[PDB]
Amino acid sequence: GRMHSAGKGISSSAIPYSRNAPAWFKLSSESVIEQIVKYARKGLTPSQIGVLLRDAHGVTQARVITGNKIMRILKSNGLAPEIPEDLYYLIKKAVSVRKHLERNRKDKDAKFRLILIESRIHRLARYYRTVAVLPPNWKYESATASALVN
Amino acid sequence: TRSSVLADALNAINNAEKTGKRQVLIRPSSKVIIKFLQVMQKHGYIGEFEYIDDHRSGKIVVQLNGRLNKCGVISPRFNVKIGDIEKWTANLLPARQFGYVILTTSAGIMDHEEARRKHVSGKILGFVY
Amino acid sequence: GKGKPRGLNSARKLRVHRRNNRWAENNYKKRLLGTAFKSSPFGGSSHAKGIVLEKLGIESKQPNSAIRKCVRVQLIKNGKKVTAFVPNDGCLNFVDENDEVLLAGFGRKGKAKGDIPGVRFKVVKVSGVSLLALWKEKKEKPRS
Amino acid sequence: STELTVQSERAFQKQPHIFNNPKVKTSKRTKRWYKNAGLGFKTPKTAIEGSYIDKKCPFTGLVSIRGKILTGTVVSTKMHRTIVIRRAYLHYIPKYNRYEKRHKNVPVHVSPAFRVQVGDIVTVGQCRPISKTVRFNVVKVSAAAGXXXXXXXXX
Amino acid sequence: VLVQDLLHPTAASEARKHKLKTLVQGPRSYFLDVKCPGCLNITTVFSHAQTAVTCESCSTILCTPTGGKAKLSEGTSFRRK
Amino acid sequence: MENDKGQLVELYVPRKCSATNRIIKADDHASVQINVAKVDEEGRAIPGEYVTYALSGYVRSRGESDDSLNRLAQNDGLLKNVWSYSR
RNA sequence: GGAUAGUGGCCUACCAUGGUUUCAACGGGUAACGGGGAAUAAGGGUUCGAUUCCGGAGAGGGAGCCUGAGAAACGGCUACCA
RNA sequence: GCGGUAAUUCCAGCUCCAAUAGCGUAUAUUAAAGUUGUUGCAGUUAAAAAGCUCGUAGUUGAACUUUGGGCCCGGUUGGCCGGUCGGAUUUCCAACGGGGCCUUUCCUUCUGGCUAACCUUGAGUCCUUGUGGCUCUUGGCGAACCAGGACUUUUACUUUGAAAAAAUUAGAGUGUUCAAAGCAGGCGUAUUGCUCGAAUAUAUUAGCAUGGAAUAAUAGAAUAGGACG
RNA sequence: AGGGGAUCGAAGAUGAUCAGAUACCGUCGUAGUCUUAACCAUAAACUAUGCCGACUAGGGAUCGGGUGGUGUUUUUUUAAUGACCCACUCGGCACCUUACGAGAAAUCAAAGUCUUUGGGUUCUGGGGGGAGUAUGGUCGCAAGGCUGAAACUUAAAGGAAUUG
Ligand SMILES: [Mg+2]
Ligand SMILES: [Mg+2]
Ligand SMILES: [Mg+2]
Ligand SMILES: [Mg+2]
Ligand SMILES: [Mg+2]
Ligand SMILES: [Mg+2]
Ligand SMILES: [Mg+2]
Ligand SMILES: [Mg+2]
Ligand SMILES: [Mg+2]
Ligand SMILES: [Mg+2]
Ligand SMILES: [Mg+2]
Ligand SMILES: [Mg+2]
Ligand SMILES: [Mg+2]
Ligand SMILES: [Mg+2]
Ligand SMILES: [Mg+2]
Ligand SMILES: [Mg+2]
Ligand SMILES: [Mg+2]
Ligand SMILES: [Mg+2]
Ligand SMILES: [Mg+2]
Ligand SMILES: [Mg+2]
Ligand SMILES: [Mg+2]
Ligand SMILES: [Mg+2]
Ligand SMILES: [Mg+2]
Ligand SMILES: [Mg+2]
Ligand SMILES: [Mg+2]
Ligand SMILES: [Mg+2]
Ligand SMILES: [Mg+2]
Ligand SMILES: [Mg+2]
Ligand SMILES: [Mg+2]
Ligand SMILES: [Mg+2]
Ligand SMILES: [Mg+2]
Ligand SMILES: [Mg+2]
Ligand SMILES: [Mg+2]
Ligand SMILES: [Mg+2]
Ligand SMILES: [Mg+2]
Ligand SMILES: [Mg+2]
Ligand SMILES: [Zn+2]
Repeated sequence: GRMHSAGKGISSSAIPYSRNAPAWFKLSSESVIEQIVKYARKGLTPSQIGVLLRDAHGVTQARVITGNKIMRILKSNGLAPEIPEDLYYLIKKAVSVRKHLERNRKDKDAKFRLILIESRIHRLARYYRTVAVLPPNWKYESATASALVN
Repeated sequence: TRSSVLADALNAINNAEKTGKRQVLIRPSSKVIIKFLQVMQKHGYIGEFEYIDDHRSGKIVVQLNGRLNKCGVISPRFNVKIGDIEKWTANLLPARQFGYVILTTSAGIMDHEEARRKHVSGKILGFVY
Repeated sequence: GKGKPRGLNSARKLRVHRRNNRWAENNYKKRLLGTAFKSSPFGGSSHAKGIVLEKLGIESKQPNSAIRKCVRVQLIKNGKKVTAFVPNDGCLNFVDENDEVLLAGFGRKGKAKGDIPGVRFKVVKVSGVSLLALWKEKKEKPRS
Repeated sequence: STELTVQSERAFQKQPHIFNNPKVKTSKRTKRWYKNAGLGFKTPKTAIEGSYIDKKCPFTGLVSIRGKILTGTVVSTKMHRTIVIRRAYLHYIPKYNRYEKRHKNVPVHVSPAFRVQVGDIVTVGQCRPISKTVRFNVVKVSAAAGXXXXXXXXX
Repeated sequence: VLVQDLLHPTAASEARKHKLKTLVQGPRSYFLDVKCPGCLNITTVFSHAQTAVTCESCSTILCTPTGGKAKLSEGTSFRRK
Repeated sequence: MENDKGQLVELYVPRKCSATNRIIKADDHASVQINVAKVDEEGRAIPGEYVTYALSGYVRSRGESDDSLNRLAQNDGLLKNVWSYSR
């Protein structure tokens, strides 16, 4: 475990047994759903949404009170982004790293990390590409990613 | 990454029995794991197990005695042609009078003798003595 | 599991890898290159006939000490120059230069006998009558 | 592959011994002919509808299918009216008692009564020697496309 | 050791164990209903904010995030469920 | 290990550590045989009547002779509490 | 279309740019005819098969052919090289 | 490893061993060899882990989708009897398997051809106080496969079988006087013929054919271009 | 190829030392050492120990993170802080003690769960010299890197531990 690093720390959530509930939680599917869509419209990541609804709001697992993964909700409301979020953040990072390399050609470690990042980006790309979500022609390139994110 | 669920299971059992104990916590329990344990039990090389359900893949708690030497898995589930069964048994069974080779056939997960009676074949899962 | 791919379809990798590693096996190596048929004074065959060039006295290796009576033979089918041996006492008498010996291996798969440096063959016959018989007065050397 | 033109050759293209009488005022101009191949591969509607000729068509042509019937997953359509499939299998070496991934590429003829792209699984059947290498001909498409229009733009 | 209950272990040694090494894994974080008597209403908050939770109307504060749990802001009360 | 007809053949059916239920064999001169005698009405230890246990050399070595004794004896009466089947 | 006993780039004509390949194409080596088989006996293997049966190739090397149902025949012919 | 002056190795005489119409020697090869390693090796220091990380081919890859329960049918061995004039089958019995059902349960699907089977029953009854038992047509079983139409997600494994030269090999029968072999030969009225044979096994990878539904894949409905009518 | 060039300092010159002394020690000191632009790609590049995962046994330290407290000390008016104390939990660099077990042993929580021999996977080795040589191919500006034989010879080389 932990592919590019030699790190090995385990660090996941522990999801509750109670697949429904909280029982003490009021509101409605209506409520939280509405919340999701609004925040979405504020331009948020489905994750940003999950957290923002975990803390301030009393939404333990948005998928439980509404049998629908947050992302699926956003798609089913037209809010689905061009490319998945993880890939977005990978790419964004890559771009910034690149910028730093161009500014700093004397930096080897950056060349490294860039390679790494990029290679995750490509494996992942191939994945999504394989399950319909991205066109079998999709490809990451430096020139074009530059704009792809911003 | 976790390769043969069966293998981690079996190895845990044997390491326990070797280390003297009577109970093992095995993770993470597959249908095949169960069938293996069901055969082992059915021929009394272990006692009673319990499929604890987390909402994941599960756990099993095996209560085992001490009358078990080695139970083991064959890593590449080789195909066996109804006559090569004899050969396998020969290779890994301590004698001709006990200890079962357990395999996967079209008529189920079963020990080599039960398979011998029902007269069906397929791949090989492992063995118990 | 140490190295070897245990998979059920890695059959290729296995056959191939074996071949590849048999190439370190000495007899495999010689049997495929054809070292037998290329090098080697004999053609790759059990014996070979030839002609005496000079009679030799080879200084024996250590920690022994003697003088080991041999013959330089030129292989009839081959022209290859071979320095070979005349075993038992006497025997070097039966030869005499230009004679037509019949040569054999020493039983080491190449490789010298004992304290005889460089000798990979011993003499079997001469003039078509064999040492043994000559040595034990059972036969007698031919005329010319 | 054909598409368009039908009469696009130095020679006239037509079915053999299928006289259409001009003296008689027909409603379909060209009288056509066809069959069904056998074994239960419906002679598809595209064949009877169409206008093409190809005397190598198993349904409108004069080449009978018999012998091996094989499937295979098409990987080449760059050859006019003929394609190459890669039939795959696992071969059993006895010493190691295992298998290795093997494959072979058969060139088959394919009547325009089937539209095919690369990916589509196909079911072909042996006919007489058609070309230098074509010993088979396309008889069923057990596929369609593999979700190309379910790879569309965005919301 | 050598003989022990795997099935029913003390909710005391289970207590100190890691959240995934419990006999069935579940969280160890909680919720609280927080009040700062400046206004009338109380707000749900998750034990581990990250998002420094602001109040329902008044731009006050409530809790600032840290490594683990949120340090609740100043003069507030709360209740766990 | 009888035979064809009845006859119990092959000597020496060995002990067995009633702890692991593995076999206590000859050159386990690290093994143990514990005699706990049957008491009776008010003290009085009754010679010539023991509830007896077996302890394999393995176990004693591993140190587990004590805890497994506690359990073994208790579940057969002569201990009240002390040992807890859970931890 | 021509040719064939007949399919087929077998050949010709026009037309196109295709076919094979790390799942090893292509090339090289074989003191290489392929099999039924032989030898070595825990098994799994390893080595071998020119050679009584089956199939194939040739008749010093090639090429060409007449006769015929059937041969590119050689105990047939024609030419070249030896 | 013996021989440089009393040689248990040479050259012989004596005697003794091993194999014996055979025995030595050279070369090759197979066993010993777990020194080629799938089974089955080895890599800290003895031979051997690339300086390091990414990474395509290749090999590999978590868990989860009809489980459980009830009834019916009839087989093959084994026991306790044997009824019988060495083998027999019923009832009693376990035991091991094969098949079909009902449980919310496609079995591709219609359109007739067929029906072998009972929810039937129409009489009643050979006979142990009767569901022990089958002959038996008039309402009521599908699937057993005919053949015609309409369609079918892809595979791996495994089962049985078809198709399959002889000679080899394993092997049965037979007293070539034995045996290697051979496929002969054996019975009398040996005066006018009687007759057993010339088996079986392997045959594997592929291809065809058939049962299986575990294990491992593969495809399916998400911009609903879904599912049945 | 520019810059720089204090320091130590291959080469070279020396004073001695020696029988000799092309060295050890002393002196002078060139290239270098440092830096930019570009190559080279090797080290005992060392844990002489592949990567992912499972299981198997004790002990106190310590780095990071976190949790738990009417713990200590910080005074101000109690806190709040910070540092510290103690328990516990993930993940680090190591040590200890054992050894069920492993090994030829020295030793080893992996070098264990292997004739009771199969979780997945990459690589390398098959007596010693010949020899990392010859050859081809390829990379490099060069010095050289990678790929990498055979003829021949040879009965021991070799490892760990014991006694001298
Ligand atoms: Mg992990
Ligand atoms: Mg990786
Ligand atoms: Mg984390
Ligand atoms: Mg080498
Ligand atoms: Mg000379
Ligand atoms: Mg074309
Ligand atoms: Mg033709
Ligand atoms: Mg092509
Ligand atoms: Mg040849
Ligand atoms: Mg051959
Ligand atoms: Mg031959
Ligand atoms: Mg020849
Ligand atoms: Mg001959
Ligand atoms: Mg001929
Ligand atoms: Mg000749
Ligand atoms: Mg001729
Ligand atoms: Mg002649
Ligand atoms: Mg002739
Ligand atoms: Mg000439
Ligand atoms: Mg003497
Ligand atoms: Mg003598
Ligand atoms: Mg095997
Ligand atoms: Mg073995
Ligand atoms: Mg070895
Ligand atoms: Mg070494
Ligand atoms: Mg590389
Ligand atoms: Mg799986
Ligand atoms: Mg049944
Ligand atoms: Mg100097
Ligand atoms: Mg000098
Ligand atoms: Mg190196
Ligand atoms: Mg520890
Ligand atoms: Mg604290
Ligand atoms: Mg240990
Ligand atoms: Mg043991
Ligand atoms: Mg010597
Ligand atoms: Zn407020």
